[PDB]
Amino acid sequence: MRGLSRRVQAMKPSATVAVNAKALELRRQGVDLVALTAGEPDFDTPEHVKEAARRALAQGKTKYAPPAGIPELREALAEKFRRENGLSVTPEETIVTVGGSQALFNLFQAILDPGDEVIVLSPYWVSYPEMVRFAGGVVVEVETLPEEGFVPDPERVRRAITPRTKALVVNSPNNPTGAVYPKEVLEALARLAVEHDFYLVSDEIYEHLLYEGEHFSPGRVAPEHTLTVNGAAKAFAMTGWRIGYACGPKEVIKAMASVSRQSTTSPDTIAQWATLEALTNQEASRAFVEMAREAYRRRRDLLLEGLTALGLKAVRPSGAFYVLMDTSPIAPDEVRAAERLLEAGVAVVPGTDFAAFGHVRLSYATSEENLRKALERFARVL
Amino acid sequence: MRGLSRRVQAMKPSATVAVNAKALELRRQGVDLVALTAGEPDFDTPEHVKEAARRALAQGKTKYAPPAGIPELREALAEKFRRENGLSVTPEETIVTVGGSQALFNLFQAILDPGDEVIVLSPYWVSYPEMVRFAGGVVVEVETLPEEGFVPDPERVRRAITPRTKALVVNSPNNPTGAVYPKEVLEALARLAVEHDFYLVSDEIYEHLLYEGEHFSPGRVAPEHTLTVNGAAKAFAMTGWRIGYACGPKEVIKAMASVSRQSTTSPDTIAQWATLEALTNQEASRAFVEMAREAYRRRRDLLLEGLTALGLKAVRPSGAFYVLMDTSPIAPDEVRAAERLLEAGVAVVPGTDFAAFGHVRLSYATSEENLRKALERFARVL
Ligand SMILES: Cc1ncc(COP(=O)(O)O)c(CN[C@@H](CC(=O)O)C(=O)O)c1O
Ligand SMILES: Cc1ncc(COP(=O)(O)O)c(CN[C@@H](CC(=O)O)C(=O)O)c1O
Repeated sequence: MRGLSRRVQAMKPSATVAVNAKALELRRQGVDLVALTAGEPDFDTPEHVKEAARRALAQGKTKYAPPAGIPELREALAEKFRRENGLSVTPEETIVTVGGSQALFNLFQAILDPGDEVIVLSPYWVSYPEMVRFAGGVVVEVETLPEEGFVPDPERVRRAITPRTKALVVNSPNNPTGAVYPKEVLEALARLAVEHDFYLVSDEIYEHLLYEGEHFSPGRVAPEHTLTVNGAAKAFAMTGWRIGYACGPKEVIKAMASVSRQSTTSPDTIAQWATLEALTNQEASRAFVEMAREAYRRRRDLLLEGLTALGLKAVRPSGAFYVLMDTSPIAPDEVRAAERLLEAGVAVVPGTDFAAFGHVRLSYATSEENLRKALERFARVL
Repeated sequence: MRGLSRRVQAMKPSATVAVNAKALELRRQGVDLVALTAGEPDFDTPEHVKEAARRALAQGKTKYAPPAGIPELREALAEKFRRENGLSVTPEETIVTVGGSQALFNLFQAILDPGDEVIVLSPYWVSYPEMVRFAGGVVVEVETLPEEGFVPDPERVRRAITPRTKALVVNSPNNPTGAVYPKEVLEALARLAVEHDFYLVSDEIYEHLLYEGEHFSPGRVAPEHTLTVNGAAKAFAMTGWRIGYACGPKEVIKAMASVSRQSTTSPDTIAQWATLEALTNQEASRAFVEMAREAYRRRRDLLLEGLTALGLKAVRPSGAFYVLMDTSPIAPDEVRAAERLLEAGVAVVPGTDFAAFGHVRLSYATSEENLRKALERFARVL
């Protein structure tokens, strides 16, 4: 007979894309609308990357690549994790995927069985629960508080661990909070994975957008249980290039590669050779990370001063380019707050799907002029 | 707690990997061996397509695209399916995917519920059975015969249908047979679909590499039951660009896009604009296609005369760029034959995984000088 599978029918939308869409329906239809949505840098990919791409095009590098990625990228990846993150990884333990999104999707398919519990910390990125449910697993949430700086307490994590616990997902720097978890917390969370035998999944894609504090990889402390997910998307503004990477135990990496062969075969060969340039032309890429980071700090400090002056509450971020704002003064519910803000002229993402109620997500990957218009209209809706 | 998923533990090992671990150790030896194992054109991506990618870079089209593909590509796709295939689809009934591979994966993931049966025709492309068993479905293989020219008998297909049949996959021009299905046969298969109510999955990625016959799309006959898969891979020598596309009922096409967001998000943006060039610039593309098709023709006949001349049987191909040669004179089986050929300095793919037993797959997408060099070496083992 005909009809769609249950697994695809049970899946809910994503406001993180349903808002950016809508904004354009209305903005392509006119209307001065300031957007504070968006999960990508306003910057365009560094020029040294664009040329590495053109060189590949000219060298005729347009052929099929191995499901785990070109050998050269896999070697530059091991070197990246080793020097930047201090992870003892060989090239066999690295994999190139179609964005970090696919590094998370292929992992869940190669590790989850129906009924397997996955602990996700709220607020969390919209896709985590969806990627878990699609694979057959069940989502176990463990809340982190605004008054804790949105930093999880391993005690509370420990209390969620049942015998069905297959994986734990940690993401630092975090979306949507903007929190940077300290070495001790990530280290405590890894100990728990080693003691209660489960996988620790670490999404570190915002690694280089760090203002204060330092980035730590829990993989140092638990290499046989940790799968470190990352990608070129946030760091070098290559969102549309679809290039992510992950490292972990040889058996899980090889299982993730099998799924790839089955699905995408392997990531676009041009984008791979271009990413090799971002990882191996250190002095030109660093100047890129430095430029963007100072421009994001400036954007953050300016947003925060204006929020505080308007009487709005928001926990100060240390990474990423997101801000969770308590919509308490605007409306009795984040969904209603967004409605009122949209009328007022500003697009923003409701925190309902992030299991961040009474909150909204503002992104500062836009110019300081737009941030001012938004602080202007926020003062209008009051 | 830890360990891989049931679906990954249950994947069947590859036999082509056993031979294509033995080749590379003759290669690492330094042994000069030509390879008729090519699953991709030998021609590079035409300059107009390359220019387009260079322009998209310069235009700074390096950001997120819709999960279903850029609006501009779905419009052209709608146009390509109508003008080139007789399929009356709308841009809403089209989808851009990371290769033709992903169009097929997302599909089985959007229609198969555990236990659902999918009828496959053998010899079959290695990945079909694997993608069906990954969504919990079961493979029901029906055999197409050499004595019958690898064209499916609708009656033999009608007998395998049960109340649990959800899909049927036809592939014409075929991999690995090269056969092209006559309009009459394709209509009979699309009558079964409509009659017993089930999806018909038609893989047409080898559409323009046809040397004799006429390419018919059964979707033209059973529009509500057919999902048509295609790609830029073979036609425009764009295998490493990773672009594919499909068309079918809006219900399935919408579910497939749901599976994309939660996994790959959307295919590379640069590679999407290049495809828009290959598809809209009809004058330049038509020229690459006809020039290449004529190259394949000459190379095919070059091969076919030699085998007959050597007494090696192979059912003459009318599409794609593959040949199935009966390996009885070489050795007791496909695998033993292939290893025996490796020692004579040729590298071929065993039909084992294709469920083309006793046969070996040759690929004529390589120079004519290598075709003559392979031909001489065969003779040596005969
Ligand atoms: C926390 C987190 N992890 C992974 C990704 C996926 O990145 P790639 O697939 O692009 O490499 C993201 C990405 N993106 C934005 C926009 C979106 O909805 O994808 C966001 O989360 O707002 C994030 O954060
Ligand atoms: C019949 C058939 N359908 C789909 C594909 C895959 O297409 P793309 O991902 O390239 O667009 C194939 C393709 N290709 C080769 C090599 C491979 O592993 O992708 C093959 O089948 O041997 C075929 O035949």
